[PDB]
Amino acid sequence: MSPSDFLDKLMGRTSGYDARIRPNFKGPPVNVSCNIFINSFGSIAETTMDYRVNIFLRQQWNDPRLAYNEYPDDSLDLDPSMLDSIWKPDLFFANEKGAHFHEITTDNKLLRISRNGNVLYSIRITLTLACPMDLKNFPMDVQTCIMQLESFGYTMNDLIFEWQEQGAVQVADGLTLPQFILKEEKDLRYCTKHYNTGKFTCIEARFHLERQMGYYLIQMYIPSLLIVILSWISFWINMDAAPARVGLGITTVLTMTTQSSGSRASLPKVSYVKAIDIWMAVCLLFVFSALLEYAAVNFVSRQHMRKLFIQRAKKIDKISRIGFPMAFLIFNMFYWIIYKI
Amino acid sequence: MSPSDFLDKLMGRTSGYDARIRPNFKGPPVNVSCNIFINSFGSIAETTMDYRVNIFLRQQWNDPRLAYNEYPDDSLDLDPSMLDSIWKPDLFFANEKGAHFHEITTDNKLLRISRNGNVLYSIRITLTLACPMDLKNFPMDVQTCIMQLESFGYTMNDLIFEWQEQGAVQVADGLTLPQFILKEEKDLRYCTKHYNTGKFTCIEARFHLERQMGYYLIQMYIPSLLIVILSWISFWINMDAAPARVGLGITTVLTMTTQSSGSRASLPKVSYVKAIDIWMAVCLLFVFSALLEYAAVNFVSMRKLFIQRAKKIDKISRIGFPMAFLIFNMFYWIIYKIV
Amino acid sequence: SPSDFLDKLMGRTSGYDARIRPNFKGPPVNVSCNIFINSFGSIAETTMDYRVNIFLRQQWNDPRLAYNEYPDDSLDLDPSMLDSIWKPDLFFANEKGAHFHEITTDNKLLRISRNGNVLYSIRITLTLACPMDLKNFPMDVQTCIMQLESFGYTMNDLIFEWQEQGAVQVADGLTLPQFILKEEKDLRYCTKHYNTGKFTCIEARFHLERQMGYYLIQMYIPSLLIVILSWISFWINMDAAPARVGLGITTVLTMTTQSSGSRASLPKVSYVKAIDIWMAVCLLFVFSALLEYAAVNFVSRQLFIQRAKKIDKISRIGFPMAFLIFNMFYWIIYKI
Amino acid sequence: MSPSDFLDKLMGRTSGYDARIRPNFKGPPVNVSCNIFINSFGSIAETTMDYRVNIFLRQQWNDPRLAYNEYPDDSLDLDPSMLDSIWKPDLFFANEKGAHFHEITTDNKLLRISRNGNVLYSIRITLTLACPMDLKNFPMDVQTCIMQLESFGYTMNDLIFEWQEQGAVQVADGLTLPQFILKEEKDLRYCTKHYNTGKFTCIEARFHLERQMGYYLIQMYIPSLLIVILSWISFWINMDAAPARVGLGITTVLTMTTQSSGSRASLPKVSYVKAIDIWMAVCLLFVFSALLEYAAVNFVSRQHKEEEMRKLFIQRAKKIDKISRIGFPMAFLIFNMFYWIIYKI
Amino acid sequence: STSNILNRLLVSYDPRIRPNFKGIPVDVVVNIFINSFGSIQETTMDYRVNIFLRQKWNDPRLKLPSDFRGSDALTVDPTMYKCLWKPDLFFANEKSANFHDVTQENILLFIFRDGDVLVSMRLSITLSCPLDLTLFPMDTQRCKMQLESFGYTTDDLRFIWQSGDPVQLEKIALPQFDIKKEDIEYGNCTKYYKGTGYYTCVEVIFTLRRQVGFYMMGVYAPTLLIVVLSWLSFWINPDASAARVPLGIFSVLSLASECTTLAAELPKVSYVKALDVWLIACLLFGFASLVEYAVVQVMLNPTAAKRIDLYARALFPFCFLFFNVIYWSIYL
Ligand SMILES: *[C@@H]1O[C@H](CO)[C@@H](O)[C@H](O)[C@H]1NC(C)=O
Ligand SMILES: *[C@@H]1O[C@H](CO)[C@@H](O)[C@H](O)[C@H]1NC(C)=O
Ligand SMILES: *[C@@H]1O[C@H](CO)[C@@H](O)[C@H](O)[C@H]1NC(C)=O
Ligand SMILES: *[C@@H]1O[C@H](CO)[C@@H](O)[C@H](O)[C@H]1NC(C)=O
Ligand SMILES: *[C@@H]1O[C@H](CO)[C@@H](O)[C@H](O)[C@H]1NC(C)=O
Ligand SMILES: CCCCCCCCCCC
Ligand SMILES: CCCCCCCCCCC
Ligand SMILES: CCCCCCCCCCC
Ligand SMILES: CCCCCCCCCC
Ligand SMILES: CCCCCCCCC
Ligand SMILES: CCCCCCCCC
Ligand SMILES: CCCCCCCC
Ligand SMILES: CCCCCCCC
Ligand SMILES: CCCCCCCC
Ligand SMILES: CCCCCCCC
Ligand SMILES: CCCCCCCC
Ligand SMILES: CCCCCCC
Ligand SMILES: CCCCCCC
Ligand SMILES: CCCCCCC
Ligand SMILES: CCCCCCC
Ligand SMILES: CCCCCCC
Ligand SMILES: CCCCCCC
Ligand SMILES: CCCCCCC
Ligand SMILES: CCCCCCC
Ligand SMILES: CCCCCCC
Ligand SMILES: CCCCCC
Ligand SMILES: CCCCCC
Ligand SMILES: CCCCCC
Ligand SMILES: CCCCCC
Ligand SMILES: CCCCCC
Ligand SMILES: CCCCCC
Ligand SMILES: CCCCCC
Ligand SMILES: CCCCCC
Ligand SMILES: CCCCCC
Repeated sequence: MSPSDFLDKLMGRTSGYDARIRPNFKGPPVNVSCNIFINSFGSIAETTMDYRVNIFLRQQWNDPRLAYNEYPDDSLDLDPSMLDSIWKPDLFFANEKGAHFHEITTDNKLLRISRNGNVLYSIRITLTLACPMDLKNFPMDVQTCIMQLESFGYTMNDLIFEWQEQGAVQVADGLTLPQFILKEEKDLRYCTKHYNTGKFTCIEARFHLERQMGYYLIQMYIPSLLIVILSWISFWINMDAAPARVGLGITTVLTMTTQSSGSRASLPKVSYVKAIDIWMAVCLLFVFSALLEYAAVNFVSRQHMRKLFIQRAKKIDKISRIGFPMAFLIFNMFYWIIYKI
Repeated sequence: MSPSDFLDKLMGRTSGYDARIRPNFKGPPVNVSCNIFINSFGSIAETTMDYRVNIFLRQQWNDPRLAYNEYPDDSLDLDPSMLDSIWKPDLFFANEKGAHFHEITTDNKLLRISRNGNVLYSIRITLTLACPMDLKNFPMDVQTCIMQLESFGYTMNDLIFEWQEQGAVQVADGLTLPQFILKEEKDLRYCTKHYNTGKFTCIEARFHLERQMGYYLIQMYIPSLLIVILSWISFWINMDAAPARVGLGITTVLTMTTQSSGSRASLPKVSYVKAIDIWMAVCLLFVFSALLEYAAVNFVSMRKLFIQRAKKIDKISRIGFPMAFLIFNMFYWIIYKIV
Repeated sequence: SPSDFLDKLMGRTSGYDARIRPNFKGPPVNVSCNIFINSFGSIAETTMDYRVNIFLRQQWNDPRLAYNEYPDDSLDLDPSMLDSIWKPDLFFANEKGAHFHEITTDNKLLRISRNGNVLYSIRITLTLACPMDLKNFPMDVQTCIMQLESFGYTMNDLIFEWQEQGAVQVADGLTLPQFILKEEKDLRYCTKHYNTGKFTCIEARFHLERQMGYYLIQMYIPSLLIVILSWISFWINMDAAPARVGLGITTVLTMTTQSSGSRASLPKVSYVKAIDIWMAVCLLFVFSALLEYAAVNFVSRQLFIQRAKKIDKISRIGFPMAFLIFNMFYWIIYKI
Repeated sequence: MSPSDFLDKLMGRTSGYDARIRPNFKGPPVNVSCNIFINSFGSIAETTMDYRVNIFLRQQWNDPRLAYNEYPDDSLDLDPSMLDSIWKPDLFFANEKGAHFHEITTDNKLLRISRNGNVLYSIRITLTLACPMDLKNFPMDVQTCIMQLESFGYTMNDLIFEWQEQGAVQVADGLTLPQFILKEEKDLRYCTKHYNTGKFTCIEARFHLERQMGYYLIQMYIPSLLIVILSWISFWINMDAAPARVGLGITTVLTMTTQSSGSRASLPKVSYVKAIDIWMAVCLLFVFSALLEYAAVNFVSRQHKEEEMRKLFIQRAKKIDKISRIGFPMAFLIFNMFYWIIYKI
Repeated sequence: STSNILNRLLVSYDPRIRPNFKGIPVDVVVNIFINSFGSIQETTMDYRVNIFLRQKWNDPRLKLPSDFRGSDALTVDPTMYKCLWKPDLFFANEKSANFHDVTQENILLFIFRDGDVLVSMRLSITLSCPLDLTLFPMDTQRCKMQLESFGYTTDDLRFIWQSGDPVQLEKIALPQFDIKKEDIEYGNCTKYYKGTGYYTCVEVIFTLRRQVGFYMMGVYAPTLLIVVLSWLSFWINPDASAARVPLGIFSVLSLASECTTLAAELPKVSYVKALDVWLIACLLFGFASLVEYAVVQVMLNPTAAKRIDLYARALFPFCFLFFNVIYWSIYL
């Protein structure tokens, strides 16, 4: 009749619905179909090897003792209150590294009851879950991250999880990532674990992030290349301007090994060699070399009947001028070709 | 027999069970077996001498008045809401330095009751716990970071902890660490404390961590070796190219000192000498001494006999510097690899 | 019947009004309280505070809680029954933030004695503030305190007293970064007078000595080495211009980068600090040596060469003396 | 009459006291006399125009149903657990920007009840409140930071806040601040607000702060003055030594720039020109103009006519060098006096 | 008693059930008020706000009886609102938000005789907007603010702004921005999540016009000064190679250092920005000046240097003035 009597009859004091008792106790395992909707990605950081995501988690499952046969409508929407009085799955994220709910003006939770007994329960969640990445190709890397869902206080013979066959993982159209692009395809699979206390059900979802080179491209490569060409121009001055030339070199190298020290300043300390580091080192090697070439040509010119060694110095200067840009172009070509594939 | 009546008769209002009384009151003390499952290590930083670990803390103990003799099944799994109604040990971490539970979608806590009365209770915890470490051999050190578990609300006469004889510290296979390696062997000893009031049972677990030498190896040592070899190459050239020599010496000194400055601003400021600091100081001393020697040679250079003396000292230092650097390198590595 | 005994001590059938203070309208109740330091450290001048982890304890007598029925004297209780009786509401006057611990249990210990003595103990983590002066930064000594005082009652009704013997127990394995905690710790009272009445207050003063080693190592030693570096450059004759110019430029750059690295660590305090002034004088000496070489070259470029050599050698014999006297004076006035 | 029975007789189930109704319902608005006691000021940072304060807030008011005529004593202190069972005002801070209670070992709050019915209620609060500042005179400014207390669940016809007549804002003896000195006087007035829903009573307190010059004085001025003097030294070098002059000018301008960059990287990115920034801009302009004038003199000397204009422009170059050498210190001194007499007054 | 009125109001009133369960959806009017509009954190692409959110609707079960009359409305205590039914008004684009209970939960509740209640709870939120960085020194940001339900559908709940002033900010005083006239467009924005249905929404769009004053006197001026310094260095005798060379390397080094210092503080984006293009142009001009000096020195090894020197000292001013005027014409 009235909504109050029906509400208490479906669950509450009069119903005697034991919330702490799992549906179909000692019966067949209760399968749960769960799909998530990403609402806000971003804030992915390399220092702490994690990223914050915002999701709407949904779970649909059948509770036979929750079925009702009074109202003509098949689907009925209740409020969160009565939601916090019934059985719920104990799914927890295997690598959350902390999280929290949302309680702005209400605990934003949705419960919907179908006629046959199916119930949909959905909550807004924020997860700063971790994702162990690798930096073998740091400026041109592709990262795969995982967000496992699994129970904590039951067993595979009681709880099993299955992703939705269609529309498993949804993404809002307005989704946009800082420094990254999200791949359309989202591989999914199982993660059935074997802990000491039995076997726990587990499913997982994988995201593929691709790092846009743009910011790193400009802010790292362009100043270094400008400094390298500055060293080249410094190298194109006659030896009779002996101090100024070397002075340029003193700056030319110095700023360089500053910029290199800057590049790793925003990256975690990892043992394996990165990908920008080798290009960083090659540029440093080329500049100092140019400085070493200037030192050697000054030595050969000031060795001192006064024409053979001067001509040799001019010849070595010319061959270094015709070689170094060509060698730098060759290095750039192989570096880009090698790291592209 | 409906599950509700059985569950409330085992513990609840109908049971007449008081969770505020420990098992075997005034009897023998209650042994508690507790293993740990490392799930996500990492975030270890020397700047505040602590590391964060996520664990599945479990503990099994026998409560004689929790035994049931109705269901043919032996192991029954329970609910957290009714879990928070029975007696539990009050184990805490003596060096927690901050910690909290997890309440995402549920208070993720597992309770299992056996027929004989043995109960297993497991909770997911995160600990930001502190271990003091020494940086004597920082680029090649090995650290022993410990974590303790001890009671606070009872006495050794009432509670006693004990690790499982088999499979004490189970670590997830997929676990990995940045710039660190987790030693397989793990020490398990006793930390029985004698506070101002009685004795408290205490068991601790010690993890041996090694520092991946690759990152520091490359970033610190390789540029220093390159620049000292560059200084030697400058040393090869004669005294006539004075501006080139002085500029190269300036470049080498500046590069060495900027490498040291950029290397030092990462560690916790400790009084005792490290292992990177001495090596970098020796390299800086070597480059400085090379530049000073070149300056002295330039000073000593009228009469051709003094030119011969200058070239003799130049050649002898040319053959001396690489040998001294090599013997220093061998001495340093052999003394800090076996120590 | 332990459950019924506990309930008749405090609970429904006990009829024990927890909100009622002990001995209402009677003499004040003296409370003995001692602290146990378990984890010091995390001291930062940039925020003027430090983190401590203590086992706070309280002891007193409750005549209406006394029992003469249970055979044992000291009976241990649980926190759930602990949050049902009267307890003092002591707070920290300079807490500046703190919280309990809720790991697997509210780690609170309660022990009720037969005669009436009660032992209450709680784990506390305090990020509390002590004003620190950096007027002697390389050799500063700090006095960081921890005030305990009541707020819910008056000094006419509540009195605090430290334990006569062994008040501030300290864990043997306590260690600090760049600090050494002095053994002896001062104690006294801090009776305050607020707007309404006066409240009982107690204190415990900690004397802290900053380790000089790291600072001594990294700041002073390179400075002295490069000063000797500059003197060696001073030995060089004026003919070898490039060598002396290089030895001066390298010294200046190294000293200025060392000063820049040293300065950017401390809060923006108004008055002059102790560490920087010695750094400033060392920079002054390096610049003075470089300017002396420049002036020697200036005079040489203009029979004056003998005078230039004379002034060069007298400066060479004077500068070490000046550095020695300044260094001894500085170390004497700061160490003592 | 046992002490236990009175507490639940005056407030409790047997009392019949409805804590959800303000005193004197449908009557005159009830006064609230409230004074604060600062216990630990500080943590003022310009990065977010906010500061952290620790206060003991106190309130005194009256309630006819709270009067008792049993105990001979007038002041009877009460338990905080019983405190959280009677009517209280709903005062808040208009610009809290983050606040939290204190709960160590107890929810620290003192309740005192007078025989006549007067009630005193005091709590300990920590406020990270914010004050919109101005940086026109940043190294020598006078700042005014305020805190506003106003009701939110009642209108002017029910509640009204009034400060204590004597000793309004008490200050702890040991109060001390870094980079600032707390003025003795503190201003008090009303801030009556007018929202859509009725009129809400409001009071406010204003603290005057003056910034110590010392740290800013030394770091921001002494190096700049020294490098200006050093740039002057270059002007005394003969014309021939061009590389020395160029290098000294480059070093001076680099020092000026850096110092300006270091100075700007401590304050909020405001749009209007500060006080220190214009001073450093003038110093940088001086240095750059000295370098520019040296370059102009070098060009004048180099130009030459085809004794082929002899030493005449060499003379003219020396004349302009000498006149600029004697003029620059005068201009710098007059600018310095102008600046320090304008901003100090 | 007076409280007996609200007791009779609340008896047999289940808050778990919305008004008109089988009836038409309830239209809930929402009014907002900014109290302290905080700055924006470009590093996190978010801005913090502190508002007095207000809701009103119709609840026929709360109609006042014939006994009580009142002047305008009977305001119950703030702690009573746990016994009423409220919409689940949450913020869609919220990153983190919290209530305020410094002394008491800051909620004002009014009840009208006809059965319309007004509920106003103080809120402190940290919203997130997509920060566009193109033309950074003179950007025009637009930060959104969405309000929507989660526990109902369009068949049960509806949000409509007041016909008067939905936003009634008193004073903003942003540190480096300014807002004058916002708009309430994108009024419906009705979300449609597959698997649950249609949810009501309402949007508010602000308009930020960044104050270019700081960057005008903070980055542009030093770069212009360095360029003019390089130009003045150009006026020196080429034979003093020890003098002309350092004053171009100083220019390029200072430009590189300024770019590095002022690039790492702004948020990282994969597209060029006006400040970066200006810095690139200045760096390239300094580099070209140094290269031109190098080619002059090469030509030296006679009046051959004089012609190129005068040509460059004439061309550089006009070229840079043309660049500056086209830049400020295209970006302002
Ligand atoms: C859930 O699905 C599994 C797999 O088909 C099945 O074995 C189980 O009986 C199902 N449970 C229910 C309650 O439908
Ligand atoms: C518990 O530990 C104590 C330690 O002395 C031991 O004597 C006893 O046998 C153990 N068993 C129990 C549960 O009493
Ligand atoms: C507490 O100490 C005071 C000291 O003046 C004394 O007067 C009083 O009797 C003491 N009370 C108790 C209960 O020890
Ligand atoms: C203070 O209370 C009195 C009596 O209730 C009355 O004057 C008025 O309501 C309040 N305000 C002022 C300013 O008196
Ligand atoms: C706003 O949203 C509803 C949702 O279906 C839509 O039909 C219509 O455009 C609007 N409804 C109103 C204004 O009542
Ligand atoms: C992501 C596309 C990169 C294209 C090649 C850019 C080369 C830039 C350097 C040219 C010298
Ligand atoms: C832990 C790996 C050590 C690799 C060998 C390092 C040799 C360094 C000295 C080379 C002269
Ligand atoms: C009390 C403020 C003092 C400001 C500095 C005054 C300096 C005056 C001397 C300048 C040469
Ligand atoms: C209005 C902005 C147009 C940007 C075009 C693409 C980048 C050009 C870089 C020189
Ligand atoms: C993705 C933008 C690349 C811009 C390159 C500019 C190169 C200027 C020389
Ligand atoms: C080289 C001049 C390019 C001018 C582009 C103007 C674009 C206007 C939209
Ligand atoms: C190092 C590459 C250039 C050649 C140096 C001088 C050869 C003697
Ligand atoms: C004599 C030098 C010829 C050019 C060599 C180029 C090597 C990459
Ligand atoms: C050089 C020694 C001075 C006197 C030191 C006295 C220390 C107690
Ligand atoms: C700042 C000096 C300007 C000189 C202009 C030329 C005077 C003949
Ligand atoms: C900057 C030098 C300008 C010279 C103008 C011409 C003077 C005759
Ligand atoms: C383990 C390989 C070390 C190589 C060192 C090269 C200098
Ligand atoms: C106590 C330290 C004395 C140092 C004396 C140095 C001359
Ligand atoms: C308190 C300042 C002391 C300075 C000593 C200088 C030698
Ligand atoms: C606190 C003021 C110090 C002034 C120093 C001037 C050299
Ligand atoms: C109000 C503008 C003042 C400009 C001063 C420039 C020195
Ligand atoms: C006309 C020259 C005046 C010089 C004054 C020097 C103080
Ligand atoms: C009170 C400060 C007076 C400064 C006068 C400077 C001329
Ligand atoms: C800034 C001076 C420009 C001179 C141009 C002369 C053609
Ligand atoms: C120097 C050109 C300025 C143009 C301004 C246009 C608003
Ligand atoms: C560039 C090599 C040295 C010159 C003589 C082959
Ligand atoms: C894998 C690194 C290759 C570098 C070639 C120059
Ligand atoms: C895939 C880009 C290659 C560029 C080679 C210059
Ligand atoms: C340089 C010697 C290394 C030895 C490693 C075992
Ligand atoms: C430089 C040698 C150090 C040796 C330390 C044991
Ligand atoms: C310079 C020596 C001072 C000694 C004071 C006791
Ligand atoms: C307050 C006005 C200052 C003007 C300085 C030129
Ligand atoms: C304008 C300067 C006034 C100084 C008074 C002492
Ligand atoms: C997109 C702007 C280009 C400007 C070139 C001078």
